[PDB]
Amino acid sequence: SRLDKSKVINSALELLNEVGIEGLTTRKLAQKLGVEQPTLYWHVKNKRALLDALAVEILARHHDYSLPAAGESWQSFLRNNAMSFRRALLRYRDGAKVHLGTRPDEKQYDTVETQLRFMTENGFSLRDGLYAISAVSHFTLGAVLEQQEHLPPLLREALQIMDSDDGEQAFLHGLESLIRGFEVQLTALLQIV
Amino acid sequence: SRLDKSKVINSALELLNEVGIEGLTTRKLAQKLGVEQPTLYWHVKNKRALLDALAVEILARHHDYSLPAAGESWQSFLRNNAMSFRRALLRYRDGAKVHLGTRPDEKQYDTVETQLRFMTENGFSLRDGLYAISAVSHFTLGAVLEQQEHLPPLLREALQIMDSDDGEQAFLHGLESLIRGFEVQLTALLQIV
Repeated sequence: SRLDKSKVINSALELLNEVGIEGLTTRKLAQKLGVEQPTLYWHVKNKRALLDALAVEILARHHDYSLPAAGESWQSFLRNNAMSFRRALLRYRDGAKVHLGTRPDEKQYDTVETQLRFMTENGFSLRDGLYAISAVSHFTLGAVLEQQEHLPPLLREALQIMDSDDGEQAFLHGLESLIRGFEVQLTALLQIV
Repeated sequence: SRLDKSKVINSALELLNEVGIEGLTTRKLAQKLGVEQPTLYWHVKNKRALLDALAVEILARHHDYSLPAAGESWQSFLRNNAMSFRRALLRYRDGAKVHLGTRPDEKQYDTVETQLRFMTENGFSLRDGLYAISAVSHFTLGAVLEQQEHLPPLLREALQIMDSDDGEQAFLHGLESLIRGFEVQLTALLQIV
């Protein structure tokens, strides 16, 4: 079996879809690849190192709308961006947990740097622009984690709407509400709003 | 050592703070209590059963603002409620993960039922009221999980503001933005907003 960075990562992603993040160990990866554990150790030192590479790969392979298209509205950006982030996180089993547990690397920081410059350039104060980008992530993460991880009157009645969908509707609705609140805040400046 | 539902739960919460959710097993709970594993088994059948009780207890013991105080604004409710939920989730190590992994019980459903009746009574459509309550949870969960789980120019400059706080500011800012977006939606009805 071939032990190239690419092949290792892909086998790990395949294994991720089969056993999940808790059930993913270097032992099983070695057995999946059909190679002795010490052979694998030379390439991947531990589960932590494997996870970090997985998080990078998950995003790099599906989070395609990470940077604002030149001449686009900040609203449009935050919307498309959150949608990309969500789709990417849903592509793999426990994808959100893999992402949640890893710290960001150089690639993500330059991406974050761009978006911040983008926010400010559109009339956003550094902190408020930071808070905008953060709130979107937090809300997208919580929504995705709720999903991947999973009677009274009004609740029975309402429940049918939530259930007959993968949760996309509720998410998109909340996203809009979040984006609007920022508009109301952006265009308020020093006035009492 | 005493094996009363209360004593077991408290020991488990104490152990939770020491070893975390992954490091929490019935074996260690039995050793903490100073009793043979089969003695404990009679009381707690497995880790899943222990987790479910922990989630209920965490909330029941700290999520005090779960129901709207008679004669309060829906805005005030969602705000105080989200704050209570956050504080409660932060009280214990991996508190968000304990909550995330358990399915709701009768206690939570009646609480959810009340809040929905409360939302509708304030001019909210069942689905929109559901979406409002859900978006708040998702955002609070993602914010809390980000926290419990954890250089370019603009980012270095902004980073100092985020870091000199436990993340409460950013959270409260996003909460307000979320609540406003709902106002704009509630008071829009059948108009193009």
